Amino acid sequence: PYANQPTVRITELTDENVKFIIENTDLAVANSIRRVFIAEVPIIAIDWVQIDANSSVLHDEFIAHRLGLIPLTSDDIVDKLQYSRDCTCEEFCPECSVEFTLDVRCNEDQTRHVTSRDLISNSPRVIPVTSDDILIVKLRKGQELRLRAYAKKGFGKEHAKWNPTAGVAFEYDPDNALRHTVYPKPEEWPKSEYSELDEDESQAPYDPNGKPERFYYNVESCGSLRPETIVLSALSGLKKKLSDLQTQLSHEIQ
Amino acid sequence: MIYICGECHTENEIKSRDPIRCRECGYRIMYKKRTKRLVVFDAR
Amino acid sequence: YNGFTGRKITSQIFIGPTYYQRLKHMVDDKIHSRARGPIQILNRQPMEG
Amino acid sequence: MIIPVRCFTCGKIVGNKWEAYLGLLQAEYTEGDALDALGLKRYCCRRMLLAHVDLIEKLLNYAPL
Amino acid sequence: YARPEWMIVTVLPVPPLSVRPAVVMQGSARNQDDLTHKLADIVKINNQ
RNA sequence: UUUUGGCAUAGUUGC
Ligand SMILES: [Zn+2]
Ligand SMILES: [Zn+2]
Ligand SMILES: [Zn+2]
Repeated sequence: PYANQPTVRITELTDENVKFIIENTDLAVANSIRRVFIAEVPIIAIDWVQIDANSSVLHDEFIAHRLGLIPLTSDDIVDKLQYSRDCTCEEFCPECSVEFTLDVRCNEDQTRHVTSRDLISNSPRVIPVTSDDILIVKLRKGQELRLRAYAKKGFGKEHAKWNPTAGVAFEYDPDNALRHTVYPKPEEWPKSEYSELDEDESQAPYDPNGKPERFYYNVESCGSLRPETIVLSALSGLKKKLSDLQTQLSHEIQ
Repeated sequence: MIYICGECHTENEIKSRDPIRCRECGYRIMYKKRTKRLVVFDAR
Repeated sequence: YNGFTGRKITSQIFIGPTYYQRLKHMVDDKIHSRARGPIQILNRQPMEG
Repeated sequence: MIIPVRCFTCGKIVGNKWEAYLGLLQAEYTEGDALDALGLKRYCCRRMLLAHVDLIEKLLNYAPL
Repeated sequence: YARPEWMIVTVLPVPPLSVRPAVVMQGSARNQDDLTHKLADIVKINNQ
């Protein structure tokens, strides 16, 4: 009537992704962790844009929407930030937001690429990830783009720009020993990269007592967070959600 | 009000009484200048 | 894999890229409702304003 | 119009790869080789660069105002 | 009602304005109805 | 201090 004793084995760790394996766990917990990776890890992304002057071929909403998807290095600064609506400031402050300013005037006879390099933050710890660089817009001669922006804490459930992951590969039972999926012709199906079957075999023998365990993860970071940090913040956030629900339930019972 | 000529980009002032025409090209298409009221977008 | 439970789906889904087109008929141009509005001048019945 | 910042499906950054992609095509890469050189494995990401049309270049021919 | 005597038009009814409304335009340009035009023709001919 | 509006021809399009 109690918790499992889950175990971790990291099979690969780079700056782009972490690949690991969780054993001795329910499928629901593993899927919830996989889901929290996408929807509930808070990062910093541009969410307030004031355009002082735009002469580009792209209208203002296009530029703002593109700026929102710029990923920002939010490794440690995100934890000490607060959500803006929770912050008591007069709408903005260094404790709930990070200011950006962009001012690019193409006064030359060559197409000026306005990239992420031109985004200038008021905080050195929160820069564009590429700072090759993400192209915001291209400008002709005599075209100015001048705006300020603010980037705030949020998570991917609200909007996909706060999604830190760039694809979360998730798997379990690579040889289909549980027959949670039924191949009409198992011969035709290529082996998973985690399969332990020899090539003369196409499918592990059926396991009547099996249960899903040994879930294989490959979490790729878009760049806002290191993948280690993505997984750790995900587990911390899910634990925080469960503890808050525990507090509310204790209040409701009392 | 300031209008921008549609052929030679010259910002020129025009009253609400005179016919519109570029004062250094003679062109007959003018565009209003962008508003100076603050415009704010969420980046969503 | 089922997005909610994370379980494998029993059947194997046909999936791949395909060219799709967003037709001009958005809902926001087709939604309307009438209640006590501008009737006709001759027929005293509701009219398309 | 212009290259999207993110792949629509997986959300991988693909906006900083258009210029490099074109550069690799000027290096006489096959388009598969160029996409591999840029580290785009999932065909969701490969679809982005492989099917993008950079119409903004055509739009910068017209005069500014 | 409906004596045959009354089938021949001796006096013609004039509909009210609610049947032939004069729609106002572009300020005070009163556009008349086709019925009003036919009645204008009929009253001119009957005056003659 | 609380407004109101062209119509009736043709075309195109949706189920
Ligand atoms: Zn604040
Ligand atoms: Zn002119
Ligand atoms: Zn992708």
